[PDB]
Amino acid sequence: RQSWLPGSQIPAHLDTPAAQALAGNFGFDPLGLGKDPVALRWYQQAELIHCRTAMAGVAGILIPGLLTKAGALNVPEWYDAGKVAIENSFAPWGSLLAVQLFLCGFVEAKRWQDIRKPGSQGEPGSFLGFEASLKGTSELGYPGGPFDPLGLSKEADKWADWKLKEVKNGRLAMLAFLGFVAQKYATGAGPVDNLAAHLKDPWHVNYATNGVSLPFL
Amino acid sequence: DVMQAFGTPEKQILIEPVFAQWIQAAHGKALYGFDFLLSSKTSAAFANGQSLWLPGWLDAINNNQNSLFLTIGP
Amino acid sequence: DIAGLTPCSESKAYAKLEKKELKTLEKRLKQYEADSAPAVALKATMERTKARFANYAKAGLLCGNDGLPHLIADPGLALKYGHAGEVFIPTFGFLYVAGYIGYVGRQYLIAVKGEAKPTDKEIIIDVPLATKLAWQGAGWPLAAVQELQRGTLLEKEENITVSPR
Amino acid sequence: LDPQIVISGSTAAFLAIGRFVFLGYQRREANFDSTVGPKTTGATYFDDLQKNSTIFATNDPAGFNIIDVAGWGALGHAVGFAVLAINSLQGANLS
Amino acid sequence: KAGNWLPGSDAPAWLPDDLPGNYGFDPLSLGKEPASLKRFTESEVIHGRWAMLGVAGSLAVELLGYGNWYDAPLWAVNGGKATWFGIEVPFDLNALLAFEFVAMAAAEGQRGDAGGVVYPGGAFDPLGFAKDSSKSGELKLKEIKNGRLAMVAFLGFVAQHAATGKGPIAALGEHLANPWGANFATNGISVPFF
Amino acid sequence: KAGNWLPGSDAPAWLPDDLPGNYGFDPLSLGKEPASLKRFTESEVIHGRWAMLGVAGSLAVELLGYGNWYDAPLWAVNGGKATWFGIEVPFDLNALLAFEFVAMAAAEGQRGDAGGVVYPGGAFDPLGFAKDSSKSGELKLKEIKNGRLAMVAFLGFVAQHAATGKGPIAALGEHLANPWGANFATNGISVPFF
Ligand code: CHL
Ligand code: CLA
Ligand code: CLA
Ligand SMILES: CC(/C=C/C=C(C)/C=C/[C@@]12O[C@]1(C)C[C@@H](O)CC2(C)C)=C\C=C\C=C(C)\C=C\C=C(C)\C=C\[C@@]12O[C@]1(C)C[C@@H](O)CC2(C)C
Ligand SMILES: CC(/C=C/C=C(C)/C=C/[C@@]12O[C@]1(C)C[C@@H](O)CC2(C)C)=C\C=C\C=C(C)\C=C\C=C(C)\C=C\[C@@]12O[C@]1(C)C[C@@H](O)CC2(C)C
Ligand SMILES: CC(/C=C/C=C(C)/C=C/[C@@]12O[C@]1(C)C[C@@H](O)CC2(C)C)=C\C=C\C=C(C)\C=C\C=C(C)\C=C\[C@@]12O[C@]1(C)C[C@@H](O)CC2(C)C
Ligand SMILES: CC1=C(/C=C/C(C)=C/C=C/C(C)=C/C=C/C=C(C)/C=C/C=C(C)/C=C/C2=C(C)CCCC2(C)C)C(C)(C)CCC1
Ligand SMILES: CCCCCCCCCCCCO[C@H]1O[C@H](CO)[C@@H](O[C@H]2O[C@H](CO)[C@@H](O)[C@H](O)[C@H]2O)[C@H](O)[C@H]1O
Repeated sequence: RQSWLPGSQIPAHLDTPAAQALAGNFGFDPLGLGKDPVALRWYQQAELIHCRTAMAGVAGILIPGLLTKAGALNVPEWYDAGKVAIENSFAPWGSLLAVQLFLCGFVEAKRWQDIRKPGSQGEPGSFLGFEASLKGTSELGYPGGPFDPLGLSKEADKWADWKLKEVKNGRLAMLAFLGFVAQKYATGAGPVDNLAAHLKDPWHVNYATNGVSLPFL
Repeated sequence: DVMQAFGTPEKQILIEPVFAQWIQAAHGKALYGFDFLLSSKTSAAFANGQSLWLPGWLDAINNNQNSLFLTIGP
Repeated sequence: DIAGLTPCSESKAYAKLEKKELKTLEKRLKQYEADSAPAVALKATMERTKARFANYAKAGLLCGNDGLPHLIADPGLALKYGHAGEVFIPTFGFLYVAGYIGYVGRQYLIAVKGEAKPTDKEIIIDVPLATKLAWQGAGWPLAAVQELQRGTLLEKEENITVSPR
Repeated sequence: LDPQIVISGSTAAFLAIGRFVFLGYQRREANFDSTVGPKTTGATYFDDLQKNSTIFATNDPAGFNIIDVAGWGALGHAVGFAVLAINSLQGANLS
Repeated sequence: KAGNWLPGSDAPAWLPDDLPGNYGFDPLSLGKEPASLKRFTESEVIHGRWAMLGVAGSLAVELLGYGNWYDAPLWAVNGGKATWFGIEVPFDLNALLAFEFVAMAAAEGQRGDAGGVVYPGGAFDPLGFAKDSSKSGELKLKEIKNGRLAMVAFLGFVAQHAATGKGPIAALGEHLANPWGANFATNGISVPFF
Repeated sequence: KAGNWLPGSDAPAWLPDDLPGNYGFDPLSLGKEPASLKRFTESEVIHGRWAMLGVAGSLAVELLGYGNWYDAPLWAVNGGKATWFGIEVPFDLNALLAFEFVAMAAAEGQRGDAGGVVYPGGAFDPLGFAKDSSKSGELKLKEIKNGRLAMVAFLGFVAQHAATGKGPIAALGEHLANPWGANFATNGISVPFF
């Protein structure tokens, strides 16, 4: 029974067989946000969407950042790319965002109705014959079907392992983005530039000496 | 009161009556610069009444020596 | 500017107010020595006075004809012109703390109702339980909403005593 | 505007619609006052002052008695003078 | 049932299945009372029929080059004379109100006494499209769907003009000129923070 | 079964053997439900037939020297007169849209009410090639394979034009001239680096 803190008392609601079926369950819930079984089902979906969104976004800040330093690309800092892109753009940011909310809202709305009634989007005739493939799988938050082109979710032996990798990289990615935001205000430089500075002189270039994080010292 | 006693009148909490000052703008009081309804010379409300009673009403409301919609503050 | 106000940094009366307060402090200073205890205290006050007037001007507040800062309460006007820190942001700052205190107290009150003698758990506080509930209250807005949707936040009308009518 | 045409014209329209359009509807709503009942049941002078002592019978086929003529004629006169008064405000100097 | 407004949802019980144009859309449960639903059923058809005439009329005026729907009554203000298809009309505003009030009172009063009739037929269906009374289901569905579409369109006419000030045809031409730079997200009115 | 898209793999159960063009290719199981498969079977043939006409028209225009498929409709936006085989056509953009919309709506409307007929025959088969049942089986396979090839080919025209900004026949000649110098890798867009 792996736990975030050995010797601590795991919350009872996280030890139930339903709770232990969740990937990445290390008994971490000190504030008791998941005590209600109905709430935990909703928060699990929130983590998956935050996990997957964070991984896509971090990959879009980090991989372009390294290649930019390597000289294979020329991409501005993630906190400047918004301004640079909108200049040589076919639309203003107001129009671009409004479309984004229609498309994301429509797609998100279908996902929302599946949380309320799992498998309800396979209603015959609701879509133009495509509703059959929108039923999802038996596990909420793992749609599969058209979202799994290579069919990696059809191997029962590897299923639990895959879900653990996703949540682990997802949680790490979520913290990475929080680090990008905190390191922009703290240091006023890019993520890869901050890493370069730390590696040069680790013992003098860190948050303990940035003059922000520890105001008392 | 404590701020005044300690000699720091700039530390007190003075909240501008924006909601009431916004009503006075709708009636034609141009002091607050909202340029709203009767305070704006391009609104339909300003134009339609401009031949019946607004010239007299606007003249009185913007006279600060009478009690017609006194200026208000914190 | 807004409602006829002007930025304090550009206000003539605001600048004159700072001189009056510093002049009052300086007048008392010249009756002491250079580095005596009273003189050091007065100099410290003058430094805080100068800092205070710089901070309010730097914050971009609005001053009236009185030359004193005025606050903007309408959310639309605050977010429109960057006055969110006067009333709007502190509004949600207070509610989080106020809900924190109220939610923690309600959790403790429910906890002891199950005990044999609830009354003795109110005059004599169960400190180990109170500290446990004190930390878990940081997530009260999430817990509070979930209770509302599950229908366990409110008592039933039939379980509440009322007077004859 | 010619007052004779406007006032007479409006009155004719309001009498025409009242007699031919809303007479049926008006009578049905008048019976909704019958469901509640009579105001008083007494035999004193002050109780008699609350009863339909005089019933205004009419020879008109539809029952368009004088009280109805006064009601619909008044609306026509009221509308007629509103039209005339508003139209008078055109071409008014210093008014 | 003509469909499902929210796929995967459950249709409200109080909405009868055979009601034309029933997609199960009633988030606020306004039709829960049977008596209220009966009135609402008639009002939707009447609102839609007027909207269909209004949208057809509003587009027709500007397509033929006679102005937009908003400018049409300005002659009665400035002092000009009415025109229809370019043919001068001999009436003035005060006269027009007389014919309309009397004419509409007669028609609407006659309809009102019918006690909720919404598909009269007879003299109102001279060609006998709905004389069958069995195949009318599709025609009733087609009428309501075009009626709902017209009601949404007319709200677009009013909302769009209040924001940009141009006629519906002029607005369409401006969208096609620069679809990404000319839309509701570019008014400066619809979305204050854009 | 026509064949196998991935040798050494199993055929999906839901795909009938006698369905023309059946290679057992349904990785996403989009046709698992019989209702969905029926609609998609018709749509593939309809897409194929349109693509085959589209590809032929795109190649014919450039082979005969009248331009490329991309810049044919530029005269409308630029301002000019339509042409067909070099002979002027009097219609303008507004006239073309109205007639196309009416004609296509009438023709497509008739097909819509059929219920999903993919191989009508009769009036559409004047020469009666597919009258015989045995012969029709192989002709249907030939139609879909050429149709599938045309669908891919048209996707090639659009994708190649975006990368190179040239017509299909122009690109083919360019590739032949310098096969190792002109290709998708060398256009500077298909491969991110280099
Ligand atoms: C994840 C969302 C997101 C974030 C974090 C940012 C962040 C940023 N953008 Mg970018 N943008 C984002 C989405 C988008 N941007 C743009 C378009 C632009 C432009 C045109 C510009 C920026 C600029 C900037 C940067 C400078 C400050 C600024 O303009 O802030 C304003 C914007 C934000 C702070 C976005 C915050 C969104 C947030 C994630 C909402 C979350 C709400 C949820 C309900 C969650 C609530 C819970 C809490 C705990 C998070 C800043 C780093 C500017 C720049 O580069 O300056 C040099 C700039 O000019 N962005 C688009 C296209 C419409 C976006 C679409 O999603
Ligand atoms: C307590 C009540 C109250 C009152 C009296 C006002 C009053 C005002 N607000 Mg505020 N507002 C309030 C609460 C209130 N607000 C709340 C609770 C919110 C949400 C947190 C907002 C959000 C808000 C925004 C986003 C905006 C305003 C604005 C305004 C001004 C004009 C529009 C308006 O709201 O008209 C009277 C108010 C009401 C009928 C109550 C509801 C008001 C809604 C929420 C906002 C309406 C905005 C409007 C559509 C903007 C159009 C453009 C404008 C320039 C004409 C006016 C000074 C606008 C402004 O800055 O104008 C200069 C503006 O853009 N308000
Ligand atoms: C009947 C549908 C309809 C259509 C086809 C249009 C079309 C148009 N509108 Mg209008 N509009 C509509 C309804 C519609 N509008 C409604 C109901 C409102 C009130 C909320 C508005 C408010 C409005 C404003 C404020 C503005 C426009 C503008 C425009 C133009 C640019 C696009 C845009 O920003 O749209 C805005 C679109 C919306 C706010 C959402 C409309 C959603 C519709 C009703 C969905 C209908 C069902 C389905 C999804 C689509 C069917 C399409 C139809 C052709 C059959 C364009 C000509 C802009 C313009 O003039 O630019 C030059 C502009 O400034 N519209
Ligand atoms: C979604 C997300 C990030 C998304 C980022 C995106 C889309 C970025 C996009 C772009 O960058 C690109 C690619 C390119 C740029 O040019 C433009 C932008 C647009 C900027 C982060 C979430 C980040 C989410 C974070 C950090 C959440 C952390 C939560 C924690 C720690 C919770 C802890 C606990 O709640 C538990 C679990 C249990 C309780 O009992 C106890 C407590 C302690 C309360
Ligand atoms: C938008 C509208 C109604 C919309 C209603 C909605 C969305 C209701 C939604 C819901 O309730 C449901 C269903 C179910 C609930 O559980 C939830 C909510 C959400 C509450 C009606 C428009 C109704 C619109 C109508 C009737 C318009 C009529 C227009 C006419 C006659 C115009 C005539 C002229 O335009 C000409 C031709 C020429 C010009 O020159 C002169 C004039 C006079 C302007
Ligand atoms: C590529 C394409 C579709 C490809 C679909 C694919 C790969 C689907 C694959 C799969 O789904 C399967 C099978 C099974 C699933 O388990 C897996 C996936 C992977 C999901 C369609 C093209 C379809 C292409 C079509 C219909 C093209 C039509 C073109 C026309 C009419 C052109 C006309 C003109 O060109 C002229 C003649 C002259 C010009 O001047 C003017 C214009 C107007 C441009
Ligand atoms: C017999 C007969 C007939 C005829 C009839 C007639 C001809 C009638 C008439 C009637 C009339 C002719 C009536 C009238 C009435 C009136 C009235 C009743 C009035 C009233 C008024 C008022 C009340 C007013 C008021 C006012 C004033 C004083 C001032 C200003 C304001 C106002 C306007 C408000 C017929 C052929 C049809 C049929 C057969 C039989
Ligand atoms: C610019 C556009 C402006 C439009 C303005 C419209 C004004 C409408 C005023 C209506 C005045 C009342 O008139 C209307 O009352 C009743 C409907 O409510 C109808 O009368 C009927 O109504 C009842 C309720 O539906 C029915 O049960 C009864 O059979 C009957 O009493 C009248 O026959 C009709 O004339």
